[PDB]
Amino acid sequence: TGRKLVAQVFLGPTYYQRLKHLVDDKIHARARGPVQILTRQPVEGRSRD
DNA sequence: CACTCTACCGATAAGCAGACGTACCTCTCGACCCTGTGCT
Repeated sequence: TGRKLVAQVFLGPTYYQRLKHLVDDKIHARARGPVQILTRQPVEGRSRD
């Protein structure tokens, strides 16, 4: 709205860090796929479905 | 028929050992030996 905020903001430069935790590295979904040979249950791990 | 010395099955603890330990998730990195015996 271009309107002047009622509160005054604490604004300034701050040193931030990008961390090795990226959402796309973590997002995982399984419907069906590989199973363990012995127990025949879904295998472990995002990387292996 | 008053005694006190050993037999008992009891209980006592005793030291023993053996037995247990949040959840779910991501990734990387490394994985026998020793000696008989035929080959050439």
